[PDB]
Amino acid sequence: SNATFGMGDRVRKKSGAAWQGQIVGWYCTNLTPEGYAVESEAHPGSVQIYPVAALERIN
Amino acid sequence: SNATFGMGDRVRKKSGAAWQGQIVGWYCTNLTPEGYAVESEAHPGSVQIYPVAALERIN
Amino acid sequence: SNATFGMGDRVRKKSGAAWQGQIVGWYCTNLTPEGYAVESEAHPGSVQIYPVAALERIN
Amino acid sequence: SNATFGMGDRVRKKSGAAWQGQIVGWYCTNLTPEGYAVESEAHPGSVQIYPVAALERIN
Repeated sequence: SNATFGMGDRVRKKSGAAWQGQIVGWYCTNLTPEGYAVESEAHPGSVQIYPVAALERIN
Repeated sequence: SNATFGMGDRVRKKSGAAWQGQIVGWYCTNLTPEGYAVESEAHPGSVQIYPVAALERIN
Repeated sequence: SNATFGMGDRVRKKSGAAWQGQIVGWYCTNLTPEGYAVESEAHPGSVQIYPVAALERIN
Repeated sequence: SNATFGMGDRVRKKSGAAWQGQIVGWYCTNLTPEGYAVESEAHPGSVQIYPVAALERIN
């Protein structure tokens, strides 16, 4: 839809705790109306979820 | 698609650590080809992710 | 030590995503020099970790 | 005590989702009577918690 990222985009956390890897899903709550699941590129199979504002796309 | 759950289904963990609330998203990795994000009904705003085999739908 | 909480204290998240239950552990990193593990009182066996500034003790 | 790992040990997940880095804390619940917090060596500041049986020490 108006989604910021798509499946397979490479993203990282902008600040604080680090995370980097591919978009592998999405979620939506009232607190986080646009959220993404990101599989680490360093730790295959490990997925963490974050609000869109915490993430930025990289090449 | 062939998805087991849809947005808004009420689910719980079958076993081990407990979790219960609404489906709020999805994710797919090689290790977890069908996964869901679940917002707790007890702890609004807190979301955890699980493979489909760990979850069951409730009324 | 100078720890803010002890094992068994009942705590909750102050803001944002909710969580409530007993202190069940601790952790320390450069980003989070004083952190706690909290077992949900609603979802037995489910544990989440947070920095001390995110938590407050309740009766 | 009878703890398997100490602060600063380098550990990894044995199987499934990967994780690797230093022990930075501990937790204890009925479901997980001996658990550890592990800071990723790849993603500084990101910590995940696991039961002792899921982890093994490495050099």
